[PDB]
Amino acid sequence: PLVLIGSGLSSEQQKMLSELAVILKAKKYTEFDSTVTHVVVPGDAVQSTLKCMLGILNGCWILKFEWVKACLRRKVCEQEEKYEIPEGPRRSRLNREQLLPKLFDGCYFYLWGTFKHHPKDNLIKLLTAGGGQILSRKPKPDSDVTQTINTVAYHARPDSDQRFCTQYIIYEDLCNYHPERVRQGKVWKAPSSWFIDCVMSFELLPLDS
Repeated sequence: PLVLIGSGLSSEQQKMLSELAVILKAKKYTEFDSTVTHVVVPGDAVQSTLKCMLGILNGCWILKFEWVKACLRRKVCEQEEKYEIPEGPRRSRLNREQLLPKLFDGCYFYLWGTFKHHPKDNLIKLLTAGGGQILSRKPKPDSDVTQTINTVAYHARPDSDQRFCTQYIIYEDLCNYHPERVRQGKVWKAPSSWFIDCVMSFELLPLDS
């Protein structure tokens, strides 16, 4: 059961996607949800949008619009792999096909302070879609909740500190804040750009190394 959505597509391109969905006996959404299977972008790059990033975290096909043109011209569902955006999207799709944990499984996040460039609610949607859990109180390395969390992060290397230091205080960068150190106890301080870069590459990126 296919469910198509466009991200960054022109009006003409959206019309073609709608026409393709009919031919494929698929649905075409305009709002993302977890039943989406195919996200179509206009060119060779993942768009830096909530839809594309939710598509990555769901393991969707992220495909160049040439796939749509080829499907309509040849009147078949062309094989997705030839049109897939490489790196993050493919790594995530393969991750989902192998039934592996989501990118931020085992990780906990506290969204600290003001967010002007990345609406906080978008970060919450993303980290939740990626298997992360929200902390409602700021972690203090010397406190009750943060000393009792003992999860592991599947997408960290087993020998890295991110394997077992799985709590993240997220702050908005480009706002003149620089933590003295990136980690205190089990708690990292990470900029919102780190979070975005993780999703776009489908990697739990290091904050030190």
